[PDB]
Amino acid sequence: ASPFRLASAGEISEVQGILRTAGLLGPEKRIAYLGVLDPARGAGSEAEDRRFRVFIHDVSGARPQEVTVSVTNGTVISAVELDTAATGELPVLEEEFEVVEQLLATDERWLKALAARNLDVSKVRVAPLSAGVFEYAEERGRRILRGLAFVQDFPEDSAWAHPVDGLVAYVDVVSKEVTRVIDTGVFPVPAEHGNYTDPELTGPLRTTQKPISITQPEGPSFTVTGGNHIEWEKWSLDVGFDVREGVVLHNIAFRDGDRLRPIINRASIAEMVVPYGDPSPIRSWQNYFDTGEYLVGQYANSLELGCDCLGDITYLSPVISDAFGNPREIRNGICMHEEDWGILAKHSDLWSGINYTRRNRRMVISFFTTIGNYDYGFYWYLYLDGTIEFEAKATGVVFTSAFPEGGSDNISQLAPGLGAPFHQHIFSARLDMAIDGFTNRVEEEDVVRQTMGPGNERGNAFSRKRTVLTRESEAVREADARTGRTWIISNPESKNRLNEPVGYKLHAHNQPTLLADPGSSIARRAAFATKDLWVTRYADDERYPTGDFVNQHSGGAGLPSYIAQDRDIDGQDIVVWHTFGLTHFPRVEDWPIMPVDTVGFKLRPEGFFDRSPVLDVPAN
Amino acid sequence: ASPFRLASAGEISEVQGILRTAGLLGPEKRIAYLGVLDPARGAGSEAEDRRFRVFIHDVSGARPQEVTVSVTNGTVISAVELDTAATGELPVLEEEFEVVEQLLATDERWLKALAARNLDVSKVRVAPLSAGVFEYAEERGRRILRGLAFVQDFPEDSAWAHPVDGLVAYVDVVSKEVTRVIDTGVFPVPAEHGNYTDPELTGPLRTTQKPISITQPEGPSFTVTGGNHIEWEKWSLDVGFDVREGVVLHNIAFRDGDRLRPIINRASIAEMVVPYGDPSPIRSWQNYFDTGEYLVGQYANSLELGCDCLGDITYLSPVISDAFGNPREIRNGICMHEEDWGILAKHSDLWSGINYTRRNRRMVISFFTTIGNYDYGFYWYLYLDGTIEFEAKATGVVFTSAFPEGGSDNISQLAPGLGAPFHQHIFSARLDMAIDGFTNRVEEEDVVRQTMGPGNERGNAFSRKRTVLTRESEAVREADARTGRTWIISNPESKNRLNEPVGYKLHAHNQPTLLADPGSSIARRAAFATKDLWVTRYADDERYPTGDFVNQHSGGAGLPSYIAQDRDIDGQDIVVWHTFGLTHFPRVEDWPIMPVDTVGFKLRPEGFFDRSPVLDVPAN
Ligand SMILES: [Cu+2]
Ligand SMILES: [Cu+2]
Ligand code: NA
Ligand code: NA
Ligand SMILES: [Xe]
Ligand SMILES: [Xe]
Ligand SMILES: [Xe]
Ligand SMILES: [Xe]
Ligand SMILES: [Xe]
Ligand SMILES: [Xe]
Ligand SMILES: [Xe]
Ligand SMILES: [Xe]
Ligand SMILES: [Xe]
Ligand SMILES: [Xe]
Ligand SMILES: [Xe]
Ligand SMILES: [Xe]
Ligand SMILES: [Xe]
Ligand SMILES: [Xe]
Repeated sequence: ASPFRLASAGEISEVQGILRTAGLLGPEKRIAYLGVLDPARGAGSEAEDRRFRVFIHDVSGARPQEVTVSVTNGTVISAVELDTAATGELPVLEEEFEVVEQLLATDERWLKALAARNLDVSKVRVAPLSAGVFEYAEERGRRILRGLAFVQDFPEDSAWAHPVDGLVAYVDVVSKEVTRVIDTGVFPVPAEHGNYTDPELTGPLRTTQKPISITQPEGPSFTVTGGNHIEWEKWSLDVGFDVREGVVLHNIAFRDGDRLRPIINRASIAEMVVPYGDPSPIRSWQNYFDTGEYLVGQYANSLELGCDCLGDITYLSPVISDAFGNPREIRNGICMHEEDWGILAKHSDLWSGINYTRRNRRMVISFFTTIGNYDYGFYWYLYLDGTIEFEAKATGVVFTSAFPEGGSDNISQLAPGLGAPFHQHIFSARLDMAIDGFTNRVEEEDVVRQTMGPGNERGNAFSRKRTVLTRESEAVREADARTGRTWIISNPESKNRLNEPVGYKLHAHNQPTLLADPGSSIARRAAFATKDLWVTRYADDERYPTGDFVNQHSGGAGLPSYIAQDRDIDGQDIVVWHTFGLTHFPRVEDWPIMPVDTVGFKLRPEGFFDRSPVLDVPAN
Repeated sequence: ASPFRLASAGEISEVQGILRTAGLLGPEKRIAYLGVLDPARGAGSEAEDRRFRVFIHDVSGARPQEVTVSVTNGTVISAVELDTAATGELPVLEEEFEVVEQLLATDERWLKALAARNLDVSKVRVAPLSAGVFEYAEERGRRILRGLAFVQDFPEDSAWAHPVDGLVAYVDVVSKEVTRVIDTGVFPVPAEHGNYTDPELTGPLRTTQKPISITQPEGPSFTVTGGNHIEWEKWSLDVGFDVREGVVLHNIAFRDGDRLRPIINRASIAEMVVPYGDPSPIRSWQNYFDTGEYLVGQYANSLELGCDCLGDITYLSPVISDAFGNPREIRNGICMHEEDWGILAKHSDLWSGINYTRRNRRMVISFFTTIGNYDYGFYWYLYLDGTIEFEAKATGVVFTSAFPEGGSDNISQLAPGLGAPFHQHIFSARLDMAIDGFTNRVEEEDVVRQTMGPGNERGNAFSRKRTVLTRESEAVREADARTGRTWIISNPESKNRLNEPVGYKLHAHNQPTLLADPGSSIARRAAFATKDLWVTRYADDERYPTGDFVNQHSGGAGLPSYIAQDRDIDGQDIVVWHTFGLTHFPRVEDWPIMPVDTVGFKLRPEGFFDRSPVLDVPAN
């Protein structure tokens, strides 16, 4: 009954049937994206209309379509032909991944390059990589992937150990033609294997780890109703899943006494980009928008119990469309569990004689995805004390190259002859705020140092200042760790018992933002990544910081275009877009498989409550 | 047999006996500090000499002494009379805490102040607070505490809810005289109670939290031998305890194949300061050096199982001296346990067909202390992957004041009429480094942006730079979060298999440092707190960033004096001192008892190992 419920297999089959009936899904058509649309603002009192958005590709070369379907009513709402040279190519199809290697295997230029390096074509894997937009005019309006080669010595070998540097190829995956093969010269293909399950490399496995058993004999403290509505320790929300964004949180609210108080209307990772910092022409075009180009949700892992998620786990198994419109379940794709989180509050008071200790917990909602060599975990946390946090966990196998004789300013050495190009992993969290409702504003808060003098004779005073961001033109902000800069989202019409507007404070990690030159292609396509915080006025069609079609799409869409409207954001329905990322100079310890590294952000209540919200937590 | 073993009750009793026999511990003498000294550099092949350092106070007004005793040989090594006006007062004695209230209760000025506010003297608690060094010339050479008043309505009432603003008193705790009583005017004493165990305030306790059971059916994976030597998942160290610093880690090393490789020789929190930012004369002198003035180890809590430390816990019960030299055990004062830490490494490879997941764990060594209203947890973590981390957890009850009519730039409102002055909690971690041995150096590493142009035509390149800190004069460094600044400690004579010096990288949180005006008393006494990183050449007498005697001691000692020596630190025995802290603008959610907030730092291996050190971790 909830309009925020997960898409069911039946709904996807029905979208398929509606499209077929309407003449929009014949044998040459493929679904490159399909997702449920969120309900419009208002229309809660109105009857429900489940609508799905679909991007339809055509393998015969005809123009793709953007389509909206009402599965409730069995109708096509809208259908429009896309001009991809203008608005962008559709996301990469899973079926196109294999096409790069297959086509290159019978290309005379590719074969000549491999023969020069004494490499057997049957052993050469080709990573199918997004192309971006550079100086190649013939690529405009065409679906291109670029291929980098890695040798696989045998079926179970890790090809990443054996990059073939000095070689790159470009392929049109629709017309099935190799457009270009660039060979800048032979590099030695690194010879050491990177097989992290081979006993020769691991040595004898440790026998020293005794078991840790985490159980809940009475079950978990959270409830799941309507498939995806969670209630836990005063929190409530709906766990959505989208093939592009992955896990999406809807209607995050907190029950304070009798009142259900909204905090965040929608929380998602709306984009992530991995720009590479190696100026070699073999990789200088390399920027993976895993969300926008590849769709991270579609590659979500099935998570095994006791391995990926430990404890008393409740799973969701979201359904997505395959390329033909048939439903496909991602079995155990979302993990949900609560875990202990150390001490919540503690005081031993001399005067009263009262000793007091309470323990903390957090609700965890997560998924893990695999994009080629990369594996990312996306974790949302809700804490007893009102804190909301996101954490990304990056692991997998690092993307490799040759390590140049005489070293490199842009590549790390991992093993003899084996390099790892420098890169970043940068995320954009889109937080459609609803602090006590939709009438919100954002202030930038800095610490203020004070000069010793009149009114401050001992030179000890310090303070802070808040600046309201009143319009979108002044709401593109950078970090300032030195001055403890944070951003507070408040509701100017909702006051706490001390007559102060209720609010939440966003605490960033203040990691470096996009490092590329501001005149680069990537600085334009990932403009969002150049600044730490953006605030926009809510609009239903402003979904991603990079726009709807990122693949082979220049600047022109996304956040810079949204804020040009210069809309009022002082006590309005607003959206915060926070950029945060890891800058990775790979270390030898990252090879042959990388230990997890993390980045994230959190929001803490700031006069939202009238006192601590965890006074009613019981002892022990 | 280990020279790093915890002090035993017998050793402390023996120090007492040696001092007594030597004529240094008569009836008027009190021990203000006692701790074991670490073994000297070298002397490992030599027979052991357990030496203790003692600060002896005299209640009759005679000059205190600094004494070194050999408990092994039953001798006094050295004994010197201290001139406290020059070198500093001894740490506050626990017995002096109560003296402030007791003396004030019969003082006519104090009684007049309380009568003006209609407060019953029997209900007025006085916080005994360190005095610092300000403009009062008669305090020089005298042991002074300052008192701030809080009303306790009944025995179990939280006095912190009822601050008596506009009033402060100064007391000589040796001569037992009230030197000054300052009354700047009456403020309303806030009336609401802050009793967080009163059902009227908590409401009905939650019944929604189902149990979480964490057990280890085969016991823990770590071993404890010789009382305090820990071995866990290739790590080894000795867990010390000092009454000043609290838990100290010695000989942190990692067993890589057959070789035990040192990483850190000694790790401690060598100081912590809590400066207040309220310019009111009632509190503008307020700066608590909890480590240096109060001795945090001495107030370590006894930690209850299932409440303070959850899981399979192994406790240490460190012994300290009381004021007369008798041993006193802090029962269950140190917690040791291992815990699961999510995914360690994960990759699902298309080409090889191999799916791989490993789980992480960390060893946790912790204690919790209480200083008046404040409670701090100190946590050290060792991870499977070689990462070392420290985390401080701050909780307790916030220090309160009146909230001024018409607001304040330096105080937050918590409840009607109730204020919380702005302040910081700033820590100094002293890391006596031993990366593969004692020959170490530090480099500052910054990200380097590159300009689009020749050699970087697409404007994607980025790099980094390292600057060796060669001498102490150039080793006082600040954070730069924007450029991803870190510091690498390496051994220039120990190379990994890729011919690069082995190293560890320190990752700071880049929180603001000391905010006080540089000309203030606190900026001089806590000079260490004004900069993020210091590197010194190791010396046995350079123990604390504030020197040996912090109480009522001006600038002149500590880190600024150490680095003036301008010693070679490029491939030498060096010590890193990292400043890190929380800047606290109290929120309503902090009242009436504050949810934990955290700050810390970590160090990660940086080409220390020849490949990932966790390839031998078993599945599941
Ligand atoms: Cu990376
Ligand atoms: Cu604080
Ligand atoms: Na909003
Ligand atoms: Na050292
Ligand atoms: Xe079109
Ligand atoms: Xe929840
Ligand atoms: Xe879907
Ligand atoms: Xe579909
Ligand atoms: Xe791949
Ligand atoms: Xe969550
Ligand atoms: Xe990450
Ligand atoms: Xe003296
Ligand atoms: Xe350990
Ligand atoms: Xe001790
Ligand atoms: Xe003693
Ligand atoms: Xe106290
Ligand atoms: Xe530890
Ligand atoms: Xe803290």
